[PDB]
Amino acid sequence: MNIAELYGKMGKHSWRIMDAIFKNLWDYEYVPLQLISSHARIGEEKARNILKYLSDLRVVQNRQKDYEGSTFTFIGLSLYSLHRLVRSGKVDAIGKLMGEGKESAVFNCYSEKFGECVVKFHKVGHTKVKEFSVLAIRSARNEFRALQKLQGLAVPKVYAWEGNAVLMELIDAKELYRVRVENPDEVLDMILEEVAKFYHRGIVHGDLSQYNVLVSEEGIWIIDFPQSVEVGEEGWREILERDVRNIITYFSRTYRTEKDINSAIDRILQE
Ligand SMILES: Nc1ncnc2c1ncn2[C@@H]1O[C@H](COP(=O)(O)OP(=O)(O)OP(=O)(O)O)[C@@H](O)[C@H]1O
Ligand SMILES: [Mn+2]
Ligand SMILES: [Mn+2]
Repeated sequence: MNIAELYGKMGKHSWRIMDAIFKNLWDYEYVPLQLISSHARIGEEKARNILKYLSDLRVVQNRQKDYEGSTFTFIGLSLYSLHRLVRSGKVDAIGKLMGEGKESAVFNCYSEKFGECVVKFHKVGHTKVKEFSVLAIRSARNEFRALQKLQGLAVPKVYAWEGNAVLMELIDAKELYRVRVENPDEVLDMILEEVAKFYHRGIVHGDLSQYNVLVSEEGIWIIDFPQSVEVGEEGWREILERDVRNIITYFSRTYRTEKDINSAIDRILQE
């Protein structure tokens, strides 16, 4: 279904059931029916009926293998997170899907307070044994905190975070990947200067690339922070080096810009 239509099918008991799942995600991936029922203050038979219908609408996934338990689907977690944004008065209407990939779905929306914005719903974690709701939620929260810390720099203004959703400014600009520039050396230098300012604020982007820089005749913006780290966190320096190396390499291949990677890293790091 489309997200606005899905929202309109939800009654107050539906939201209560979703609240109950959300508040127990830290303890269980599949929240047991008994806990959903007791938290929602809804009888178990009724609770089960609501969860069946929510599964039919692709909002929850129910499993029975070891016990009767439920969790959100991506659609469901996004819907619930949207509901939190609406209830907090930060969003008035969800609008059209802007784009969706393996990592997120980004929707247009309108806010009386914030104007025409975007809400980005996080699909995946961006995190130990090296071999999903709490991880998508952690991605959203980390992105929100990074954007807060960087306010006043060339990033979107950030407005709210709930669940897997981050509400922020719509940037009218396209990915660098898609835009041929005639002053590539200047554009690269502006990106590197922004990286330096992030670092001064104690933030490393962690996925700097041609897909995460937006450009217009007006300037550049940098987006996409769920994988960001604080300076001091394990591997932060190598992660920063990678950001600098990757963006320089992009410019090297695309424009044959000559920029020394080691010097660029050292300049950033010294002050
Ligand atoms: N504030 C915004 N303004 C305009 N377009 C945006 C904005 N945020 C995201 N987009 C568009 O949506 C696309 C996907 O967003 P983004 O790169 O932030 O996340 P992602 O890589 O899909 O997922 P994740 O959050 O897990 O990294 C962007 O490449 C961009 O084109
Ligand atoms: Mn991205
Ligand atoms: Mn990403």
